[PDB]
Amino acid sequence: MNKTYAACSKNWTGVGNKCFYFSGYPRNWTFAQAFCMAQEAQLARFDNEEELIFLKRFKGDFDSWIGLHRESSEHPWKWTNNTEYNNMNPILGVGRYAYLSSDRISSSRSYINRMWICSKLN
Amino acid sequence: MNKTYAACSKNWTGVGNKCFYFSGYPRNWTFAQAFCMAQEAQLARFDNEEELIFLKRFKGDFDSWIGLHRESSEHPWKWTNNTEYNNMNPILGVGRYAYLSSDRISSSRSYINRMWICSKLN
Ligand SMILES: [Cl-]
Repeated sequence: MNKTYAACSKNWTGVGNKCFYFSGYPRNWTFAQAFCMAQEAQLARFDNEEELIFLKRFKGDFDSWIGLHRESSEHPWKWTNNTEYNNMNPILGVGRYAYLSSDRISSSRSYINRMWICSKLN
Repeated sequence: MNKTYAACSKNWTGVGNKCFYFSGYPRNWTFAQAFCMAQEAQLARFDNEEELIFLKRFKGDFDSWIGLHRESSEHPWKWTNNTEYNNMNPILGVGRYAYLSSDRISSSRSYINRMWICSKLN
């Protein structure tokens, strides 16, 4: 034996040290976040442009929730792990919950049923 | 299975112990294979359904060449490493060169411009 590295779990896809999961049906932002935590994951975070482009391409025609939320249109975007969004990429709209749509990041109320993405480290 | 290295190279995407690259611009099958070869890779192979489902999604709304070829419509499909295709999935048509389109595998002659995906092992 030599030393090897864990592959993403079955049905998860890797970019770098991250593993990502794309849901098979649409629910609200709260349900999506609960789902991700039940998978020892979080609603999806991206930390660079390579991850962000992957997430946008792979979610495709399905508008997809990710793990950014703000208390109001006046408060900073935060990840679900309660760290600040670094604001490298613009989020459109005036909503408190972020989602990917075509090649844009947008925002809306949480109640809308959308596909979602989970991410975890591995 | 387990991976030989911690991650895919930058800009490649991982499913289990394989790493994939989407061309992002279209050319003929022959140019596509030469490109993959120059990256120490090949036109995309899949060795299971998970990998195939990933490729059918990773290509987005574009078709994509893959690494299956045959001498004629009356010869068995082979991978670009010339190992036999295990025939788990049907391939439509009578062309010599395989590509993904929507959720099926089709075939055609080579000098048609299409996107491509490369694959290699991690
Ligand atoms: Cl194409």
